[PDB]
Amino acid sequence: RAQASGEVAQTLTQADQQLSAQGDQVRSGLESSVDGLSAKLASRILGVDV
Amino acid sequence: SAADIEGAIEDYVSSFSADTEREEIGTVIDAGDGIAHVEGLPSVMTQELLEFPGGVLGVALNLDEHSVGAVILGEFEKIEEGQQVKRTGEVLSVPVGDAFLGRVVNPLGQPIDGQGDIAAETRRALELQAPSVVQRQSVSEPLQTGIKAIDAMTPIGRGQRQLIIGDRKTGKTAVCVDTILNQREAWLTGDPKQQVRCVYVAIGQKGTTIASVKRALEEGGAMEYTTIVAAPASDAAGFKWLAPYTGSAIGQHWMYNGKHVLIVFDDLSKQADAYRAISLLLRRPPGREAFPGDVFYLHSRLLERCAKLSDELGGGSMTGLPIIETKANDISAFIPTNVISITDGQCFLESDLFNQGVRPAINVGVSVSRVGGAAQIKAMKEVAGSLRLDLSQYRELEAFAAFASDLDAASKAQLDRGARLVELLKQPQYSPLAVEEQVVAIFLGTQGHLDSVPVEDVQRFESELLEHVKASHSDIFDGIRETKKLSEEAEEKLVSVINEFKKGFQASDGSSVV
Amino acid sequence: DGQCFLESDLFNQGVRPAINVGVSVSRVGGAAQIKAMKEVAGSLRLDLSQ
Amino acid sequence: AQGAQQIQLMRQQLIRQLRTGLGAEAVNKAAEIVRAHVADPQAQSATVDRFLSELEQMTSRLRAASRQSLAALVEKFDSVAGGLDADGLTNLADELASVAKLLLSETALNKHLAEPTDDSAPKVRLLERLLSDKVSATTLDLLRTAVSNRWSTESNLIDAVEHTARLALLKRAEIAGEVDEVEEQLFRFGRVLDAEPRLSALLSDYTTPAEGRVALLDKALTGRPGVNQTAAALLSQTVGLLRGERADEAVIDLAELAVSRRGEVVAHVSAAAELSDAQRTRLTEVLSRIYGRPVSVQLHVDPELLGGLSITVGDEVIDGSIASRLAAAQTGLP
Amino acid sequence: TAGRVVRITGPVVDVEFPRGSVPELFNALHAEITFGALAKTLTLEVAQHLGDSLVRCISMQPTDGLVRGVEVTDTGASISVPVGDGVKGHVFNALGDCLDDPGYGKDFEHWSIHRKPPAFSDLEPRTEMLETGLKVVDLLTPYVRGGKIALFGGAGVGKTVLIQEMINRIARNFGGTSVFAGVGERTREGNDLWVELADANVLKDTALVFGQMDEPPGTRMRVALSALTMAEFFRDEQGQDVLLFIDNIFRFTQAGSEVSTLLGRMPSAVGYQPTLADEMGELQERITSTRGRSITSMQAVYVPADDYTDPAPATTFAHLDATTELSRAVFSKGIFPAVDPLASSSTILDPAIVGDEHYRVAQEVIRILQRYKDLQDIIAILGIDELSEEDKQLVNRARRIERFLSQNMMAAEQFTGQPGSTVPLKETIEAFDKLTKGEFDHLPEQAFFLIGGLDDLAKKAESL
Amino acid sequence: TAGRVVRITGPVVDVEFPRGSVPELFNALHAEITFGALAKTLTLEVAQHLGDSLVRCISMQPTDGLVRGVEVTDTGASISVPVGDGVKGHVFNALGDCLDDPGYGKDFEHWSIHRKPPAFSDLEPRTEMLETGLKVVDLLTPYVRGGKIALFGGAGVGKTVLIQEMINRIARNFGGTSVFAGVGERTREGNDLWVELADANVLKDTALVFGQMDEPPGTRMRVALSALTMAEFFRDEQGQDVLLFIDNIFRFTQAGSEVSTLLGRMPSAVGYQPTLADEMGELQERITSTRGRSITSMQAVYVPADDYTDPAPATTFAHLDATTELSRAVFSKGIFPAVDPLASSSTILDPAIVGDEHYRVAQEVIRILQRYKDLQDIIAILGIDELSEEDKQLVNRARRIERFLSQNMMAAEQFTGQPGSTVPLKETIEAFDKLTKGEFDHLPEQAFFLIGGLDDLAKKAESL
Ligand SMILES: Nc1ncnc2c1ncn2[C@@H]1O[C@H](COP(=O)(O)OP(=O)(O)OP(=O)(O)O)[C@@H](O)[C@H]1O
Ligand SMILES: [Mg+2]
Repeated sequence: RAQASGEVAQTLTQADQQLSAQGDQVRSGLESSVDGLSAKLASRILGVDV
Repeated sequence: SAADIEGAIEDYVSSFSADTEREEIGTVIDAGDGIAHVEGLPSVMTQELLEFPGGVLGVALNLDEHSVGAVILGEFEKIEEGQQVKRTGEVLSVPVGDAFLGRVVNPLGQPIDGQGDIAAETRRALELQAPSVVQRQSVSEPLQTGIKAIDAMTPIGRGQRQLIIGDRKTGKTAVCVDTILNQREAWLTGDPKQQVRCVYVAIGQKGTTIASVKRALEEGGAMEYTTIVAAPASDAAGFKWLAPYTGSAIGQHWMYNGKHVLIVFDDLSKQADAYRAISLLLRRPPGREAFPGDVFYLHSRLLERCAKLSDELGGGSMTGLPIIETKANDISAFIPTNVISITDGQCFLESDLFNQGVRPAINVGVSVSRVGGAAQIKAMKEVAGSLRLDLSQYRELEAFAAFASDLDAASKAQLDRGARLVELLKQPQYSPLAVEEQVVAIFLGTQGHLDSVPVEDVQRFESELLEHVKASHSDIFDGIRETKKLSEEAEEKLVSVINEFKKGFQASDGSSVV
Repeated sequence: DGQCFLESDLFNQGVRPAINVGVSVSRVGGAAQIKAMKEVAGSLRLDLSQ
Repeated sequence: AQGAQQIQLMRQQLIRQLRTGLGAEAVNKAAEIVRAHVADPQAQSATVDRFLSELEQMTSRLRAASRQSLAALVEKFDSVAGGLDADGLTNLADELASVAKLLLSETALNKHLAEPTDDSAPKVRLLERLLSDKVSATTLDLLRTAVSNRWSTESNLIDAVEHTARLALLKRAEIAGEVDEVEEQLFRFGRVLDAEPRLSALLSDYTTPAEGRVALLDKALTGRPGVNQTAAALLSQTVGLLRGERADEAVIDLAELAVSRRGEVVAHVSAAAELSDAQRTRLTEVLSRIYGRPVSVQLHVDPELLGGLSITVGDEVIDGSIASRLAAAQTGLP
Repeated sequence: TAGRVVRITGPVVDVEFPRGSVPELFNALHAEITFGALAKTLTLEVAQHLGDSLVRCISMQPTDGLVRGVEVTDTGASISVPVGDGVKGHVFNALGDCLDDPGYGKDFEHWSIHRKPPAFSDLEPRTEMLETGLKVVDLLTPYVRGGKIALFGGAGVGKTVLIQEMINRIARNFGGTSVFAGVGERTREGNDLWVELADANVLKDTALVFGQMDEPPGTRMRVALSALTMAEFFRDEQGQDVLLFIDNIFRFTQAGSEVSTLLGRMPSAVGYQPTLADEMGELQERITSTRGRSITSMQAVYVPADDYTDPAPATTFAHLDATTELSRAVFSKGIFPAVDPLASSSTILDPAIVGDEHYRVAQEVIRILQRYKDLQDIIAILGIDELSEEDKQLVNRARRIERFLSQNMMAAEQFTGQPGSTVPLKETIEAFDKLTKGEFDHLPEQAFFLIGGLDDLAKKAESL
Repeated sequence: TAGRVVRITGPVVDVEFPRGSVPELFNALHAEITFGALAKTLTLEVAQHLGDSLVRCISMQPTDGLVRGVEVTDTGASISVPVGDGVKGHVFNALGDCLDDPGYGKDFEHWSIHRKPPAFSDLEPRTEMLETGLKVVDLLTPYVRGGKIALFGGAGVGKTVLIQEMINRIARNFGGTSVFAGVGERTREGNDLWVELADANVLKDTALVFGQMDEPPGTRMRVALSALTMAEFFRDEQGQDVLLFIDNIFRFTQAGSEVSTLLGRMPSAVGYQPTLADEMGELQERITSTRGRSITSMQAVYVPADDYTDPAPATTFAHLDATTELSRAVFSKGIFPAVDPLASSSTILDPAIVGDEHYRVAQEVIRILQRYKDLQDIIAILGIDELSEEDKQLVNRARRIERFLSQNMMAAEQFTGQPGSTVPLKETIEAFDKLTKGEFDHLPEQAFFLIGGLDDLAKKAESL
C-alpha cells in the first residue's frame, strides 16, 4: 500500500509539473489562435463578415 | 495537444448562432431568504425553471394573480429588485445516462467533482409519474445488503423501500455504504440482470462527509457503479429539496432501461426540513411541526418511484434505502411516521444497542421487512427461518442470564443459542459479506455448531471459518451462489468442514472446542 | 456567571438555604473567595455533589 | 490506477481551464472588434436593418367584480360621450375628477358608496342628494352607474371614476384630432418624470396637498410653451388623484391607456441611436404583423445596447441587441 | 361559463368563474396541463368559495405544469364513480378511472361519492350478527352485520389471506360482494393484492379502488368515499350484502388533516383537522344496514405512537363494533385465521345479543386461553413438569382449544386443495362447550389443527 | 442616491431608496443617530428587498435613538472586516473596529464577511488525531486535526471552561495562528480569555472577535462570519494552520430567530426561523478545511432547554467531525468536564485510524457505561445486591471509569484549587485497559475522582 501511495504521489508531482509546463507552452499558440477566434466570434455576434 | 484546445473554442465560435426569439420576461418585485417574487411571466407553469440575469436559477413554485414565488437554486445573493426573470419553458429536468456512474453531481445534474462534463444521454423531468399498479411486479429478487442482520431478518428485495431509521451516529450511513459496496461482486459479473447500480443522494451533509463517503466507496471499488447526488448543507433549500428527485430520475432512467438500481437518501429528514423552509418562506400554511400539508405527498411521490417493473417494461427495478434521523429515538415524530407508513420495511438502528457492542445496531424484533422471505434466496430463507424465533426467545430470557442455574435445559439452551446468535449478527464496518458467506454464518448459528464456542470467540470463529472455507473448501460457496440452495450433499460437507476446523481453533481462554 | 438552584425537596428536607449542590455552580469560583475560604472550601462543592 | 486517473483528469482539467482562458480572451477581443465596428453610424444602421429583417421572418389588475363594473361603466361612457362636444367632454372630465377628489377626501363616503348591495337605490339616492345640483347632469349618469355596480373593494370605486375622468380627455383628443400627439406627449412627460426622481416623489399628493402638487407640476412641467393642452390636463388630473402610485408609473400607465383607447399596443424599443423614420415604418409594420394589431414604437435610446434594437411589449420581448449577443456568447463558452 | 386558474399553491388551485356560474362545493372541475412531458387532465374538487367568483379547489392530481389562466370546465356534479356489476373484477382510482383497463366504466352509471347516510327512520334498530362461518370470529369476536371491524395485524400474519377468506365467504355464503378501498395503498402492495386476488379467483367478486400514496392528499381522502359509493350501489340497488375493506383508515384521517392544512384551516388536537369527527362520521355512518341489506366493513386501523387516546383512533373506535387482532405468535403456531383470541374483542358479545349459552362458552374459552397464557411463562422457563396436575390439564385443554380455533379457511382452497369449511354457529358453540369441558382432551393435538368443525374433527381423529 | 428610513422595529429597519439605487442584498448601509449619549453611526445590513424600492435591514448597533426619515447611505459593499497578519494580537468586534486600540485596522486589507464556501473539489476528509491531554476526549471522542469539533452542552454545564481549557491545550503550543470568535457569549469570559492569553504570551498569535450578548441580534449573526473571514484569510492567503475557536455558535441561529419574525418569515418548529439549516450550512461549510490548508475548528454549541432534540443542536450535529457532549446529569454528580461518555462521539474513532488497542479500550468503556446506565434504575429501586455477580462487579468498574474520565483541567483551577494535569494518550488507553479488566477494582471510588493519570491515581489512593 505504502509503495503504491508513494509511487502515486511521486507521479502526481511529476505530472503536475510536466502538465503545467505543457499548458503554458500551448498557451503560446493559444494566443495566436485567439485573434482568428475573436474575429470569427465578432462576425457571428454581428451576423455579417467582419 | 494544442490541436484539441482551440479546436473547441473555435467550434463554439462556429456552431454558435444569433438566437433571437420571443421570450416572456418578468421582473423581481421582492427577494429574500432564498425566495424571489416575479411579477409577470403570465405563461409560466408550476415548477418551471426560471433563469435570472446572473446565471441564477429558480423554480416557479407558487403562482398567484399578483406574482410568481420562485425558490432560488443557489447564488441567491445576486438577485435584486427589478432584475429580469426569463422563463425557460420547461419543468425541472435533469440529465441522465450511463455517464453519471462515478460522478458527483448537484441536484441539477451539473458535476461538482471537478472532472469533465457528463455526457447526458437524455433529460428526465423530476416529476414523471411513478410506475402504475399494472406496470409493476412482485418483489422476488434479493438485494444482498451484505449485513447479516438485514439479509437474514429484514431482507430487502429489488423494488423494495427499506427505511433506515435511527438516531444520530447509529450506523445508518454505514449500513447504506456497506450495501453499496456489496454490489461490486455483482457488478463485476457484467450481467445487467445481476448488476445493481447505486445512487447516493446526500442531503444537508457537510462537504467533507460526502468526500469521506466517496473515499469509502472508491477504496472499496464501488464508485465505478455509484453516483452521488450531493446537496451539501451550503446549498440553498432548493437543492436539498430536489436532490432526492434528481437521484430518483437518474435511477429511473436505468430502471426503465432494464437495469436494476439502488437509491440511497441520507437523509429525508433534511429534505423535509428544506421543503418546510421553502414552504414557510412562501407563506404556505403550516401544519404539524410547521411542515406544509404536502410533506407526506413529497416523500411518497419520491419513494413510490421505487418499484419493480413488469417484464413488459424491461423488468428493471429501483430499490430505495431512505435514511431518516430520529431525535431521542422518537419514531412517532411526523416525518418518521410518514416514512414508516410509506416504506415497505424498517431497520431501526438504536444507540443503546450500538453502545452495547451490537453493530450495525439493528434492533431485531421491531425492525420488519413486509416483503419477507420472497426477497431471500432459498438457502438464506431455510437457514434463517429459526433465527427470528431464537432471537425473540433470547430477548425474553435475557433477564434470566443471571440465575440460569435454575433454568430448564431447553430454556438454558435457548439462552446460550441466542447469546451466540447476537454475536453472529455483529459485523465490522465496510465488511459486507457475500450471500453465500452469510448463509454459512447463519448456518453455524442456527444449526448449533456455535453452541460449543465461547460467546467471546464467535465473531473470530465465524471469520476464521469462512476464510478457511473460502481458501480450502470453496466448493460450498460456489454451490450456494450457483444454485441458491444449500443441498444435503453440500450441507454434510459443510458440517464436516466445521468439525474439521473446530479442532484447529483456539478459543480466547485457551479452551478447546470440539 | 453562575446559579444557586434552590430546590423545594431540599428545603423541606431541612437543607436551608436549599442550594442543590450539584446543579449550582459559580464560575468565578475561588477568585471570588478570600484565600482562607478558597483553601478550606476548595473542593467542597464537588465533594458534596459526589 | 486511481493515481493514473487522477493525473489524466488533471491533464483534462488543464485542457478545460486553458480553453476557458482562450474563450475569455476571444470573447474580449470579439467584443472590442464589434464595438469598434458598430461605432460607425453606417454599421449601426446596417445592424438595425438586419435586426428588422430577422424580425420580419418571425384594468387587468381588477378583480372579477370590479372588472365587470368598470367594463359596464366604460360602456356607458361610450354612449354618454357619443353626444358631448369638446367643451362638454372637458366639463365632464373636470366634474368627474372633482367628485373623485371628494370621494378620496371623505373615506366614509367612499366606503358606503362602494359597499355592494343587491339594491343600489340607497347609494343612488345618496349620490343624488349630495351631488345632483352641484355637478353637470351628464356627470350624474356616470356616477350613478359607478355607484350602482358592485365593486370588489372600496378603493376600486376611485379607480373607476378617475378612469372615466381620463377617458373624457382622451375622447376630446380623439375628436380634436390630436390623439397621437397627446400620446406622444404623455410618453415625453413620462421620461421627464423618470429623469427627475425627486420631482416624481414630491408629486405624491398622498403626502402633501393635491393643489400644491399641481402647482409644482405647472411650475416645473406643464409650463413649457409647446405642451399640448390635453396632455397637461391629463397629467394634472393624474397627479391630483395619484393616491400613492408613483407619479412615473402613473404617467407611463396613462400613456398606455391613451394608446389602448385607440386599440393599439405600444412597444418600448431601446437602441444605440434613433434610426430614421424609415426604421419606424418598417419596424412598426413588422411588429404589427407579429402581434396582429397596430403598434406604436417608443425609442429609449441608450448606447449600452451597442447596436441592434431590444423591443418589449406586454410581457414579451424581442432581444437581438448586440449587447445581448455578447452576453450569450460569453455565457455559452465552455 | 368556463373559469380560469388564478392561483396555484401546491395541490391547491383557485379558479375564477363568471359571476353567475360559480360551481357548488365538491364539484369536480377539469383543467388541462398541456406541457408535453406532464400532459394531464387535472380533476379539482371545489373545497371553498373564496368570494368574488373565486373557488378554492384541491387538485386530485399533481399540479406540476399547470399554467395560470388555463380554462377550467365544471362538470356540474361531485366526483362521480362508476357503479354496477361491471365494476367487479377491476381496479379503479379514487376518481372512478380504471387502472387495469383505461377507458373502462365511462359508459356505466355514475354515482356521486358524496351522499347522506340512510335516513334515521330506515336504520335497523337491532344489531344482528354476521355469521361468517369462522370458528374464532363466530365464537369469540362475532362480527356485527352492518358494523365496522378493526383489523389489526401486519405482514406475515395472513391479513391478505383473511381478506380473501372474507371475500370468499361473503360471496358464497351471503351471496354478496366485496369492495376493497385501498386508502393510502402502497403501489407494490396494491399490485400484490391485485395479483393475489386474481390467482385466488376472488377478483371477480371484488371491486378494488386504490387511492395510492403517491397521489396527492385529495384522492387519498376521497377513495374511501368512492369505494363506499360502490358498496352503497351494491346494497341499495342490487340488494347485495357488501363487505367493504378499508386499508388504512388512519390514512383517510391523515389525508383529511393534510387537506385541512393546505386550505389554511387551523389544526386541532394533535394537529388533526377541526372537522375530524364530522368527516369520520360521514365515512363510517354510511356503512350501515338498511332495508335488509348491509355493508359490513373490515377496517385496518393504525394507532399512531401506540396511543389509543390519539384523536385518530379515538374517533375511529367510536364507530368500530368489533376488533380482530392477528398476531405473529398465533400465526407461527400453525393457527390460521391467526386471530389472537384474547387481544381481539367484540362489542356484540353480550348475552343480550348473542345467546346466553354462546356467551358462557366464549367466556369459558377466554378464561382457559388466558390461564394458558399466564402459564406459558412457567412452561417456557421451568418446563411443563413444574406445573401441577390441574394446571397441566388446563394447559393440555387450552392447547387444543386454541388449535381448534384454527380453520381450513376457504382462501386455502388454492393451496391445500381441500374445500373450505363453514361451521354453523350452533355447531361451534356445542364443539367448544365439549372442548372446554375436556370431552375431547384425550385426542392428540394434531387432530385439531386446521379442522373445520366437529364431525371433521372426528374424522381427523379416527384418521389419527 | 441616499435612502430614507421608513420603518423602524427593534433591530430591523426599513429603508426606501430611489428606484435606480436599491442596494444589493447583504450590502452595508450607514445611518446616523444624533441624540447625545446614543449618538453614533448605525450600520445596517440589507436582509430583504420588500419591493417598491424598499429594503429591510438588520442593525448591527442598537436602533435606539434612530429617527424615521433619517438619511441612509449605501456603502456599495457587504460588511467588510480587516484581514492580515496585523489582526493577530488584537481584539475586534463584528464590524472590524478594534477595541483595545481604536482605529488600528482601518488601513489593513478588508475582506467581505460574505463569501461562498470552498468548492467540493477542494474538500478532503481529515483523519489525523489531535492529542489534547484530556482522558475522556482523547479516549472516547478523539479530536481531528484540521477537522471540526464541537462542545455541546445545556445552559451552564462548563462549555466555556472546557473551551478555555482546549485553547490552553492546543493553542498554547500551536505553531500557526488562532482565531477566537466570541459569538454571543458572556463578556466576563471573553475578558478572562483575553487576559489569560496576554499573560501566557499567546495573544500575539491569536485574533479575537467579540460579538458578546450585550450587542443586538444582527451583530451576533455577523460576528461569527467576521471571525471566520479572518480564519479563511489565514487559511487561503497564507497557507497557515489555523485554530478557529467559537463560543457560542448557537447564538448565530438564536439571533436569526430573534430577527426572523420581524423580517417577515413565518416561524418553524419551536420558534426557530425556517432558514435555520440554510444559514447554519452557509456558515459551517466555510469553516471546513481544504486540502493542503487546515482549520482546526472547535465550536461550542448551546443546547436550549437542555434538550438535545432541539432543532438547532440537531442541525449542528451534521456539520461536525468530533462531538463532545456535556450533560447536566453528569455535571450534577461532579464528574468534571461533564462529558457524557456515551452520547459524545467522534468520526476518527475507528480501528484504522486511532489503533486497535485504543478502539478496543474505548468500546469496552462505552459498553461498561451503557450497561451501568441500564442497571442504574434497578440499583436505585431494587438494590445492588439483587444484581448478578458479573453485573455488580461491572457496576464497580463503571463507577470507577466514570470518575476516572473526570480530570482536573488546567483552566479550571478556580473550580477545584489543585493544579491541572495532562494524561498522554498512551497512558490513558492503558489506564482504561487496566480499569476495564479489574486491575483497579480494589481501590476506592474516590481514588479516581478528579485525578490526572496513573501516578496521580496511586498518590490519591495512598492519601485515602
Ligand atoms: N458496523 C459497525 N461497526 C463498527 N462501527 C460502526 C459500524 N457502523 C458504523 N460504525 C461507526 O459508527 C459511527 C457512526 O456511523 P455512521 O457514519 O454510519 O453514522 P450515521 O448513523 O449514519 O450518522 P450521521 O450521518 O448522522 O453522523 C462511525 O464511527 C462509524 O465508524
Ligand atoms: Mg449519515
